Amino acid sequence: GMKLPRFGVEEWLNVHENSAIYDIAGVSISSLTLEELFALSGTNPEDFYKKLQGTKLNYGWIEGSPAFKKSVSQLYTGVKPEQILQTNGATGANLLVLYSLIEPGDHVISLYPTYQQLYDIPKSLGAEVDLWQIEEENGWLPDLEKLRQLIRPTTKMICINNANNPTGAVMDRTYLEELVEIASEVGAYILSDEVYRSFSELDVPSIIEVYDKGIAVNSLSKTYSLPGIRIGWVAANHQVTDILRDYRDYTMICAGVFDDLVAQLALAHYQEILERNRHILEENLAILDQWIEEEPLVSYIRPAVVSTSFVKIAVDMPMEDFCLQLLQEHGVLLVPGNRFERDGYVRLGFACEQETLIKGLEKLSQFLRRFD
Amino acid sequence: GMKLPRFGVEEWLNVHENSAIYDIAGVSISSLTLEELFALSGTNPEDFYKKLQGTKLNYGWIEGSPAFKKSVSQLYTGVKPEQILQTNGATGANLLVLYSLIEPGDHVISLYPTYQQLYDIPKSLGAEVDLWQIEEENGWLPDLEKLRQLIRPTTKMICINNANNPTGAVMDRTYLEELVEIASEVGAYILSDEVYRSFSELDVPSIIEVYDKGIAVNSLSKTYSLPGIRIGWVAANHQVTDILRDYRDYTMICAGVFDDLVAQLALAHYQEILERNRHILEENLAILDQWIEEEPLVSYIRPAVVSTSFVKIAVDMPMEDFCLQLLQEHGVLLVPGNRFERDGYVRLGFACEQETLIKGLEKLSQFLRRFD
Repeated sequence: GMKLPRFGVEEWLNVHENSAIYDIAGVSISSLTLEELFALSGTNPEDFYKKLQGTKLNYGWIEGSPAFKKSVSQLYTGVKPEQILQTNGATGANLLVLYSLIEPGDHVISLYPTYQQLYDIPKSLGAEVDLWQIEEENGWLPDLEKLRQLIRPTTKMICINNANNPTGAVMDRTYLEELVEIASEVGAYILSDEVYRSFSELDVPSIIEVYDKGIAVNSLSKTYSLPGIRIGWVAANHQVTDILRDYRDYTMICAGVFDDLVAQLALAHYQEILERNRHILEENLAILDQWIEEEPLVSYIRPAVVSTSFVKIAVDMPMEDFCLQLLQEHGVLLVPGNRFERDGYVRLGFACEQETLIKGLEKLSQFLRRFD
Repeated sequence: GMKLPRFGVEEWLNVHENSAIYDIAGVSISSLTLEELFALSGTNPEDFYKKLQGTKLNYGWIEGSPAFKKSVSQLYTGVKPEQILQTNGATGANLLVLYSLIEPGDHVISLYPTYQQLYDIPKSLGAEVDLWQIEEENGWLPDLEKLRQLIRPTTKMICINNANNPTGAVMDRTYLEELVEIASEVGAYILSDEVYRSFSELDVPSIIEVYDKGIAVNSLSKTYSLPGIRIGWVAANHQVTDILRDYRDYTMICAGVFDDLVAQLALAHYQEILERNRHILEENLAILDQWIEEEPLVSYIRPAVVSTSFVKIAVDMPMEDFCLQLLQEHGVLLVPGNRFERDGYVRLGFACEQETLIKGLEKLSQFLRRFD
């Protein structure tokens, strides 16, 4: 539509996901079953079902359970449970933040390309949105000097995605502190969608650990392998949290009763999930790295050990056509770079089943021999 | 905020719900537990858990399961499964419709007062919104002659809530057909939030059964006693459905895996849920009716056997103050009428536990003896 464009990755997936033989387009980490979650957590399934079975499926915990709020707060330094609001995924959290806070005429600066919510939602609300461009020559980070040129006395909000979708690149503490010093000149909020926790050795604090006006969005979908419960949160200062609480009936009311119950269990054993997911990330990333070095037509900036990557394909044809042809001919699904307004690249999600990765890559290399 | 006001009922409930001794403010029907749903459906709990336990909690059925789409389609005449999109509640469905379709400058007419999404979302998107005023003198229905005065050659959408929140009043087929004839003059969509299925004997078709450009929003929350799974849908023509599919990543991505599984089960036994809920509605409404006739300071237009009512209190004080005092002094929670811009009334949800209704009413009558 006019002030709200179709969601580009979504439209691509809607059309092509059912045609995929080897799906390396998703950017999550191999999802958990309840069975696997019980096993890694040491939970007795029968006790869980007994509790569930007798719970009224009313609106439940409007803002998330006390255990949810406490466990989430504990993932951060210096954040109280009262600063946590449960949402339907990081999706619902980004929407709740932007819809609640952004007014017509507000100036907003968004990392770009990045997750499409972060720039198109504010545009749709009448914001004036400037794009803060990532630079492949600088590790896919945008230029803080350019940010100083874009910011205005009245800038309301800067949106970032850390680590970023599609690149997997991360701003570390030193970078974030400089970003914060710039935002602090004008009292701008910084909304940081943090679904991609780096498993690298970099020091990567949450925005809210470096800035009082940092608004952290996160979820159990990408780092914790539970997209199917649709549980995320916003972490913000008391003032922001108090504003947001009065707008959740426009978008969600609340998240689900069972969904929150599973979230409580997952968060109570988050370190076990991280350990599972570290192995998948490191082993699959090593496979991707080896392949990238072996294949002369592809190269990339290695992601900060998160489940998204953005691979540069040295072939002179639009990537949408390249990916359509690869799909038709070999059944391999990628997301082409033009869907992020950076053609010449494809988004490759590698933290899927290792077998599917290997075959996908093998078949991609087969396709690439057609262009030498 | 400026183009998006706080959600009025929400703010009231956020502040006061924890102070309630006798909560007669919710407008749902006594929620089900999974145990009760298994019992009324004749399901073996162990089979359900076995299926659930081994299901990957990935993104699952993006648009809802095939069983969900088919069972929902079957609630209507002349609607195919492909016309159904699952959402996170009716909340998510209303938002998805408005956010997808409404453009800045669009003219939209909304029933008023009604569910706040239906008029404030379009305003927030830059629509010009006219209010089509319900008339207590005419059974809380708005005047079709006035609609003919408000409509314009380019009117994009008319929003209704059938039955309406807070009044419980319903437009029957004869009324709807006349509404449709007016909308058809200009090709306006009619969005109808239909969470409140009347249990009356009136002929009340869905908007989509009387109009090709009718967009039906519904859910399992109000009629089917399952708010805690957060499952709703939109039913629309093929063209509208195709538009909406490309905007769900702004708001939800999808609803939950377990949530859809429970929805499949509930819809497969919807008639059993209706039978349960008919008894609760009729028995509690008879209690409310008797009380209204016995209490000389209260009167109302009896709702069309749905779980919301709007009671006129013949006391000369703002209802927000009246309800605050009733809450402080007797612990009875209502929603005051000023939260719907009709002071002099309170919204009373009567399809709660019958015991809580009776005590709430008893205590309300105690409070009312202070004003004779």
